[PDB]
Amino acid sequence: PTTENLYFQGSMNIFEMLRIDEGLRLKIYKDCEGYYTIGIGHLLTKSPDLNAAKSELDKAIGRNCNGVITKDEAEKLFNQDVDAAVRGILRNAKLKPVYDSLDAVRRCAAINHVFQMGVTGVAGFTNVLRMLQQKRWDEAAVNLAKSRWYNQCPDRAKRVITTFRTGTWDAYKNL
Ligand SMILES: N#Cc1ccccc1O
Ligand SMILES: N#Cc1ccccc1O
Repeated sequence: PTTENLYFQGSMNIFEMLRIDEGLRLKIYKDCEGYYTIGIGHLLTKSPDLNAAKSELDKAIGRNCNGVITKDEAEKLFNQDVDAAVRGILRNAKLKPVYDSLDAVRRCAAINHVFQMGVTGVAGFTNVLRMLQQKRWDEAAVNLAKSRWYNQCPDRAKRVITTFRTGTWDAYKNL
């Protein structure tokens, strides 16, 4: 690794990670599963009704958006969603001990996983959670790759799985 290469991990954090996996969109769009989304991975509603999604948006931002937000607003909502994922892990009796056992980079993969799936979906992964706690990284990754989360939308999940396997940021290099 070059000097520049050794600096790369200091440039990566949970915000940069999710920003690559989710992208940044200032207008309402349908995600890989057809759910209304905006900003950096913010799921507005699972409803097929666009007007339901616009309603959720105005509630989330606090102004009349008509389907459109600013970069600053996207960032504020993203920061809210990241904190919600972190709080969701820490208060959960099943996820917290697993999270605490993980190194810093895998803790980012855990927050990303919860951001994407929610707490009950992750805490339901009984085998993966045991694998991670036991540092069985290859097995954990093979088992995450069986999930609907990954298989319905592989491009959004693949880097998180690799990060669980390796504990490095290598999947986020060379976009
Ligand atoms: N509670 C708590 C906590 C805070 C930062 C990182 C890991 C934790 O379990
Ligand atoms: N898989 C997994 C996992 C374990 C602990 C906390 C968050 C997670 O996504």
